Amino acid sequence: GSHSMRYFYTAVSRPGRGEPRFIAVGYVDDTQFVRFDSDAASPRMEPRAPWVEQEGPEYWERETRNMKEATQNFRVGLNTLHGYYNQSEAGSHTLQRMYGCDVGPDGRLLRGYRQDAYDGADYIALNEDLRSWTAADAAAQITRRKREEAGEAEQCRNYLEGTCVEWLLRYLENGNETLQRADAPKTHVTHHPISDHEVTLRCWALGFYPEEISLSWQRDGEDVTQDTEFVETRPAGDRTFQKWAAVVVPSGEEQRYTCHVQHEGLAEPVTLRW
Amino acid sequence: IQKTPQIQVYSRHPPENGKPNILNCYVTQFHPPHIEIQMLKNGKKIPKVEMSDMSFSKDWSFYILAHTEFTPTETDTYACRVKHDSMAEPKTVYWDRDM
Amino acid sequence: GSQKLTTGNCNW
Repeated sequence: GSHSMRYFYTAVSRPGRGEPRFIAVGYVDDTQFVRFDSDAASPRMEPRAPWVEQEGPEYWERETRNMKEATQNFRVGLNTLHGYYNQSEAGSHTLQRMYGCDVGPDGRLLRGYRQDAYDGADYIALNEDLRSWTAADAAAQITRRKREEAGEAEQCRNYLEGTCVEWLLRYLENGNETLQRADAPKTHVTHHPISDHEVTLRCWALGFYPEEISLSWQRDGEDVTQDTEFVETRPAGDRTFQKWAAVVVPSGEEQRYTCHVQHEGLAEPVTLRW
Repeated sequence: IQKTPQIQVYSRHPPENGKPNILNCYVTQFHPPHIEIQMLKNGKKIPKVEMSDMSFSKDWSFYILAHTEFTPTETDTYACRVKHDSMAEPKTVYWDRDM
Repeated sequence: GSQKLTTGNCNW
C-alpha cells in the first residue's frame, strides 16, 4: 500500500561529563534499517536490516560522514538555543529532529516533513507546503529568520521530493521480500482465575507485522463495557510485535465472551474464545 | 519538563520452563533521554544485556528495548531495573509469565 | 539515504 522512510536525530547535552552525545536511527515503515551512536568506540553508521548491507563502501562512507557532521551541527544548535532561552548552566538539554517522506500506492510523494524539538517540545517545523516554517516560540522565530534568509527550506524540499523518495523506492525494491510482506498475528486465549467467583480472560496476539492492530472483547456478540485491560503494543525483538487485552468475567460465563482481532495480515477478522 | 518512563517486562516467545528464550525490558515515554537500565536474575545484575538504539515517537518521548537470553524455571525470578532523573528511586518491575 | 547538510540548511 503506502510507505515511509524516516530519520530520527537526538542530541543530549551532559554538562560537566563530556560533549553532547548524538544518536540517529533510520526507518522504512516499522523497520529500522540504520543506526548511529556517537559514543560507539568507532562511530559509524551501521546496518540494522539485511537489504541495506548490500550497499557499497561509498554509501557507508557517506552516511557516516553525515552523522559525524550532524553531531557537530546539533551541538551548535544546543549551544545557540541555550543562549536564546537564557537558561542556567545546570542540567541536560535535548535537541531532536525527525524528517522523511511518504509515498503512496502509486509511489509518488504524498508529503514531506522536517520537525525540530527542544527539550521534548515542538520548536520549529517545515510546513507541509515545504516552503514556510512554523515557529513555536520567541526563540524559534529567530531560527526561522536565519533559515529564511539562508534558503534552508528550498534545500530541504530538494532532498524531500527527490533524494528522499528515490532512496525510499530503492529500499522498497531491495528489501521487498520483507518490507512488502505482512505477517499475521498468532492469537490465543488464557485463563487466569482470580477467585472462586471471578477469572481473567486474556487475549494474545503474537508475532505480527506491522505494529498496527486491533483487539477487542465482546459479550454475547456486543461490546464489553467495562472494560478491557490493554498493554501498549510492544516489540518481540525479532521485528514482530505483541499485544494483549484482558477482561474480568463471572466465573462460569466464559462462553459469553469472544475476542475479536483485526490485522492487515488476516484475510478476514478473527474470533477467538476460551 | 520530565516524563516518567513506563516499563513492560515480557519474553519473546511463550514461556516454557527449561526452554531457552529471550527476556525483554521495554522502556518508553521518558524524558530526558539519559537512562540507566539493568536486568536482574533472582536479584543480581545480568552480565550480558543487549540494548537497542534510543529512538523516539510522535510526541518526542523516547523509547528503548533491553533484552538478554534466559531460561525460565519454576523458581527463578526475573526483573527490570530503571534509573531515571524523573524518579528519586530506581524502579523495578518483575517479569510475569501471564503478562 | 540521509540528508546531506550544507551551510544553507544547517541554521539554528
